[PDB]
Amino acid sequence: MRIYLIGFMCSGKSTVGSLLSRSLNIPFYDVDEEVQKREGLSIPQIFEKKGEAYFRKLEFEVLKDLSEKENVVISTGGGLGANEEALNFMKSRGTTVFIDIPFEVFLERCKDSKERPLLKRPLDEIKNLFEERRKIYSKADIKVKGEKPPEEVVKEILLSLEGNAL
Repeated sequence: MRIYLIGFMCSGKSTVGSLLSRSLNIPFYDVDEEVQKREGLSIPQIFEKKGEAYFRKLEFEVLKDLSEKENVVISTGGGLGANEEALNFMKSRGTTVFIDIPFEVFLERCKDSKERPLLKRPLDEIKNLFEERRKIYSKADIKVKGEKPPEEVVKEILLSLEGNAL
């Protein structure tokens, strides 16, 4: 079984993913972390040395490679999860799970590429992107409330997975 976690960077994908993989006895992997370890460069460092196109294509490649495993929980980056092609690929391999957080939570927890708190960046700079990426995230097989503590979100996912895929 392949389980994909999608949503904004500050939605707890990585943490919930680990807890989830532990309760299902399957390995956990985070695309961005794998992309960096493979290139030996930080994400920022990546679109610098190499263009972003090279990064956007790299993370998709990494996603596919990770998806060779039949049992695994894979957390995705903000953009990758908002990539419909990558999202459709994910559905053809397993269950996609959108850990949804409201705009106010996003604003207080997330940061931009320069690690600056979004709560201090101009609003118009990120409101449209949040609204648009969320429209793609919503296309997920399963959607759970990510405002809750990580352990509670895991129970939500498990309960959803249980009544599922019969």
